[PDB]
Amino acid sequence: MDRVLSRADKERLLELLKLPRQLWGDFGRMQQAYKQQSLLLHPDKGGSHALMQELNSLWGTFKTEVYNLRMNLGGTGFQ
Repeated sequence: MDRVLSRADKERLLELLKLPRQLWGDFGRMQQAYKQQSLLLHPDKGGSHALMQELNSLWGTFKTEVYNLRMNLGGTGFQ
């Protein structure tokens, strides 16, 4: 099915990543924040499951585009 998050969803991913929306785009930074946030949200590290699953999804689909974001380095592209 069509799995695409909106501003509200992708923005929610940032809140849990402790990574501002100003630097939104640097895979290295976001992933760095996702890991540190994934280890603290891990069940064995005191955390909820409904949260870790929501982040993995918001970051997954997100990532689906991430693999493609590494190709976009301009803006124009009407075809």
